[PDB]
Amino acid sequence: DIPREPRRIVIHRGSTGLGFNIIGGEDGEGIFISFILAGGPADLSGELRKGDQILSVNGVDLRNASHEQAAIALKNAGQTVTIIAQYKPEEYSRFEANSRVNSSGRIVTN
Repeated sequence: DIPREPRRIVIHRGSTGLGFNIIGGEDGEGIFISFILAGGPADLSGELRKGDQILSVNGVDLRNASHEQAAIALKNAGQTVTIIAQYKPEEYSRFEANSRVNSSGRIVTN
């Protein structure tokens, strides 16, 4: 089973972006990670995953933030980005077309 408890993740932008994409941000629905680039800084941390909700970046609350102000935050976070993430597959799947959550907590797209 995948821990559902919140976690703190420090990513290092360094050369390129943060290596991941987000969705949501409409009506305080939240901001979720929908894709992680292989070899990117997010992947390199090996702590994040698709389905994770960004609760905050460098302390700035982002739960009820919008995709645009979340993008702005992440982009301003700097070289050393600290992220508070929480696995929410069910809440994430309603965002991805033809996606669902199997009985192991994993997100599946038929």
